[PDB]
Amino acid sequence: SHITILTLNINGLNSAIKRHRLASWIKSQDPSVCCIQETHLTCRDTHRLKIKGWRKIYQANGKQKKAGVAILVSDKTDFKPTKIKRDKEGHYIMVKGSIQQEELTILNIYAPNTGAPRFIKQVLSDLQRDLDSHTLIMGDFNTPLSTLDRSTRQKVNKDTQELNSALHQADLIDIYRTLHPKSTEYTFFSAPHHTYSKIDHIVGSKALLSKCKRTEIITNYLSDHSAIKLELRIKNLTQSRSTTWKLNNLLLNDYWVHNEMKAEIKMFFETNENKDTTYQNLWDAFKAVCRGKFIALNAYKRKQERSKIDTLTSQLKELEKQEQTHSKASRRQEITKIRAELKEIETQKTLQKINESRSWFFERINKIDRPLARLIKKKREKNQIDTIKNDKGDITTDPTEIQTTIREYYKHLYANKLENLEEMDTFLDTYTLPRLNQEEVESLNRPITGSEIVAIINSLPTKKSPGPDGFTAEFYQRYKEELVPFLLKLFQSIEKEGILPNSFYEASIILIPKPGRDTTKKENFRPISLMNIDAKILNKILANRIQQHIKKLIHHDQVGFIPGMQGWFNIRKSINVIQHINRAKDKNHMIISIDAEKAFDKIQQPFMLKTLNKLGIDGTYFKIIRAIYDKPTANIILNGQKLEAFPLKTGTRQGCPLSPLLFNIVLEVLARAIRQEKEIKGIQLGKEEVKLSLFADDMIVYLENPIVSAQNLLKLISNFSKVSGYKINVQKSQAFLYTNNRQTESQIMGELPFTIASKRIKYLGIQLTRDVKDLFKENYKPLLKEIKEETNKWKNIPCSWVGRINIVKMAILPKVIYRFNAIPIKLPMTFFTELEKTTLKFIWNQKRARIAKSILSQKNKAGGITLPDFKLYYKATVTKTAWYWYQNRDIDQWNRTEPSEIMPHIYNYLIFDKPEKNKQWGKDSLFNKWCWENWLAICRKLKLDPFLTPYTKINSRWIKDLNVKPKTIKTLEENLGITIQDIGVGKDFMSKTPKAMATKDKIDKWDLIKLKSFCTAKETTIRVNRQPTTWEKIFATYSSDKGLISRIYNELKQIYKKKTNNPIKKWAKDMNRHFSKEDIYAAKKHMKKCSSSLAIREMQIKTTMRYHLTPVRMAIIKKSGNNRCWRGCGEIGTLLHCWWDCKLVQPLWKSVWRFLRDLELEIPFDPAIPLLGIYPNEYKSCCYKDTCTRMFIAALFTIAKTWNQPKCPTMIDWIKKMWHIYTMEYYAAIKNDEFISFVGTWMKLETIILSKLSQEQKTKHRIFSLIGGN
DNA sequence: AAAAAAAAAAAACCCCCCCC
DNA sequence: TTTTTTTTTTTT
DNA sequence: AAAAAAAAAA
RNA sequence: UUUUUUUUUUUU
Ligand SMILES: [Zn+2]
Repeated sequence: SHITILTLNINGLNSAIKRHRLASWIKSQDPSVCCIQETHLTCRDTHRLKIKGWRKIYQANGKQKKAGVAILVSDKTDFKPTKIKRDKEGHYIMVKGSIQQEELTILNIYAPNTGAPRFIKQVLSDLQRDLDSHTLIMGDFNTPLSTLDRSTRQKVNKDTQELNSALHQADLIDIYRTLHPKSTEYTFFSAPHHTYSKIDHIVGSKALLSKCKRTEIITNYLSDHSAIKLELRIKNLTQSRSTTWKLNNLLLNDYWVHNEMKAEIKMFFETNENKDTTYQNLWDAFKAVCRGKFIALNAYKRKQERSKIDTLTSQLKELEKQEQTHSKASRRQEITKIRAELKEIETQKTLQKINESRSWFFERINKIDRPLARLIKKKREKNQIDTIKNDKGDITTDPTEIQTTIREYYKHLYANKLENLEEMDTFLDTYTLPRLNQEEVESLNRPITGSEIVAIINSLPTKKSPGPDGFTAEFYQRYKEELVPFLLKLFQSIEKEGILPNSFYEASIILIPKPGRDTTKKENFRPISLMNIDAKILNKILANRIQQHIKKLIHHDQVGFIPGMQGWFNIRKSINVIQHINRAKDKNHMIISIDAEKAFDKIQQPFMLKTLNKLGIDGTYFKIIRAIYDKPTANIILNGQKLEAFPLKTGTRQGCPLSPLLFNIVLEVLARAIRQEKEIKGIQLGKEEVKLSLFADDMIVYLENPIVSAQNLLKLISNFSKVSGYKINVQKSQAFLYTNNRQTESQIMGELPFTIASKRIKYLGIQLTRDVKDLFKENYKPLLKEIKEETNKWKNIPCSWVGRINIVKMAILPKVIYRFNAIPIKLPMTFFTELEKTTLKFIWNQKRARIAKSILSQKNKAGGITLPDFKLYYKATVTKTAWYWYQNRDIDQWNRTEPSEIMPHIYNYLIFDKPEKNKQWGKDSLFNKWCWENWLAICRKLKLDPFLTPYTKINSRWIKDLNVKPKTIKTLEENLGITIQDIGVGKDFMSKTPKAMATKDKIDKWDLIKLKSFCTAKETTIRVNRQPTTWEKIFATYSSDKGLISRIYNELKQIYKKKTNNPIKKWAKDMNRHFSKEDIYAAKKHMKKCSSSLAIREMQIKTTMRYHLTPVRMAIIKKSGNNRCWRGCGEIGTLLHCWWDCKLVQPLWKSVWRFLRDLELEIPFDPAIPLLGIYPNEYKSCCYKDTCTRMFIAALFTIAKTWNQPKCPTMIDWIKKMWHIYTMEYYAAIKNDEFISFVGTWMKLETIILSKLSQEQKTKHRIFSLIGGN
């Protein structure tokens, strides 16, 4: 074990290019401690010095840029700071701490150019209290210490003699001189004297000499100073930071890497396959060899990308050593030239990397993506853990104790395994469970095919962290066309044998701190399990196979992880139950929210296997399931260190795509046990018996007569947990009590161990209320409070208005949509007006709405930027229930639990059905009546007939009013169809197919007469045989509810097209011109299509929508006569003047038009073309639209930069904007494989720009040729 | 009689880009 | 000049 | 019928 | 810093 400390004078850290030079340089050496002198920074600039992998940065700076120091500690160093102090002027900084339980003090000092020895002596005198045997004083001393430190072999002056005497007094010696008495290496070059001297020194107490190993001076190209590396021996307390290898996506994207990697895979699979080894061990060897080859390719890539750098570095070292031996001017000139060339090439490399990053950020500058989501989101808490309460009860910091305690805790969590199989079988036998038939069990046991593997791999989410092997989903996706055969062979092997590779058993658990909880307690840490991609592929194949039948295996009461089943089914059902209990004249009911204590990790694997056997699952599928849970294990990745693996004897392996389905199956045994237990009394809502409802492990149990029912439920829960491990926290589980006598409530409190909430309980993020009359108060008022709180949090968020529009869509809209879905009750207009005011105040940053919310409320015709309409989303959510009304699915028990004292089955007969017979129904209804009222509202708004439609069901009242026998109506439904159009009307009555007369043959004559009398009537014929609009198709055609809210919202937006002013027509009025509909369509399309990135579209939206503010507008606002044009003209300051007719902006437009003339484009000098994108009918050619679009948008950016600045906007700024967009779009295109289009649209523009730019401006603005004729 | 659409009146805050 | 809010009228 | 992103619940 | 389900938005 050794510690490396590096010193370096750098002479400024202000250039954004220069700081990245530090990041690459420091990471290249990878030292334990790196210190920086002469940062040329102030106090307020400390926030800018951030380096990846070095989180411990201590910066001391003054009020002016004359000095500055910093001490940095790498993340791989076990450093515990103890004392930190900073000099006022930033000339020096010292940090004292313990590395591997050994004291070490670092004093980084940047001496002044004049009087350095006196300053160093004063610093030593001031720091005498901190000096010790483990204290190092080092940095730029600006003076040699010995004769051998000068190339001229000259003695030191009197000041340096005083400094040496002070060092001797302070018991300090030169470590570098002691280790290398005859060394002549130098770090500084004095230009006026043409001499070399060593002015950077490291000194310390002689006690450290017992640990000193070696030291050297490594010359640097960063500045004129040379770095010094000191290596010291330390006690062997090294942390085993063997970071798990991971396959980054950048390495995969390289074509040469792709070719060599596929060649290596092919060669391995052609040589290392045989009859003597199984496919599992061969697959493990394949993974190991792939990891080795990937490491080798990454290493050679790192070597080749640094080939020229390394060559110039070697030449620099040779010339520097020769100069140190004897100084010559020619060698100095050669060193200067080669250093300049190397600096230029490395600066180009840094520009390439930073431009890649900036283009990635710019393509998603304001879109719905990571840069915005992480912008609004709070800074993610570090996963490193430094303090955990141990088993004894003491607060400890020792990393080995923390690791041992956390590993023992997570091992004991998964080690409680039960072996009582007899009790398991008895419990499974006691209560009936569904069984799959032969067809479904053969569907499960069907062989795996290559197409299934391709579909599974193509569905794998990307950008997800890999498992222990470090192989990501992109590895399988890119190499799929070679990986399907051998993955298929492996899967056939595991089907035949039932043995999985050892990689399928290992998982990586990462600990995440729970927000709002104590991070010093081990029990407030969320365990997240990561799996290898192949294991996830197999598990997801099995999950899909069992998901094809999970509808039969799982009752509809459980909605978690069930496809086509939505969470709010339980919320609405629970609210309806609460309403019924409230309406009951005598209250003897209980509603429990069972809080399971880590149910996912407490389900016994043997119980899972026994349950799967009892459900009729056998063959290859059950064998594979057993093989998965044969020897599972996981290891905790704590502080980046892989801990010892511990077995998963019990619990279901999280992070597995198949795990939720297995947990649902296991919990369904308990669910059916509760439902089939007659001693547990549910709540009877007419013909619907409601006992319990499930969402994953979250369970709600409704009971009647709780005194006996709750005890029976607890007894059955204990019996279930004795065989499955499903432990519940009964003392924490919240519940309601509804009792008509307080003594009974007290007795129930005494007997039961549940805790009863007086007002609300949380359930699926929804605050269920004891009295449903307070649903709005307990669910929507806090919603507005939270929305206002987040708005205030993002009051000064650094984004434009489109960024905040997308923020509203991305963070506020989903929560509001979910709350609407859960509780779509009649909401007063006050709530919506407050929500709209809060959102709008957020959007415009407390300013007035520059662009009317009515314009942005429109579709993409407003510019592809939509402001969310919360009223329309509310209406869509309310009307969504009508779809479930029409479908009348048997699994929708939530819709049949609405209280009603009349018309028990009505909700299936409103959609496309005769109106109620003047019956006042749903008086106490909470969700259905409002949905019906809204449905009628939109139906009347459409001038539509909502009572008879081509989609009217056969089961509808339109045929049941004719006293038709049931058997006839079932026959019609089964043989013909669902809608009346299938039967036929008028001349088409039962005549659209020979099957029509066939079914007529087995129809009762009276019912057939009634059907003929009804269908052939003229009114029915016209009302049926008409083309249905989109609104009818939304609720009748699709049998799937996926994307229902989107379609209803789009249709409602089309319906509620409020009249809006068209500001493009206002623009036309400004320039005394009239635009046709073609011109407006072209302007809108240009606004939507201006550029792929959102900033350019935002600029075009701002200029076309008259977002920018005009001087006459201000004169009117202030009610004053100061309507004169800004920047000084003497003319009126209208918007068209500010954009086009301004005398101070005309030269820029003349330069632009000269550029178009150089493009051989005779575009007329008409402001519509650049300001709005409207082209004359004579210039419909699209071979140049993109180029001129980019030039005009850059001109608009430049003009907007100088909106009121009296200076004329300059052509060089316009070219600078061109090159900013050039870099952004080029790197976006090279990332998106759009090279050909990018060249085709900017090649001539780049040529013209380079021809019109002088060499000095090109060099100073980093403008140069970047693409070729490729 | 209640809900939805339209018209009239009033009040706003002299830039605009930039900013991960 | 443009936007939002309130008020008045009309229709279901 | 694909890709990407977010959010909600567990 | 996973897994599943559901929901929305944008780009064809
Ligand atoms: Zn002007």
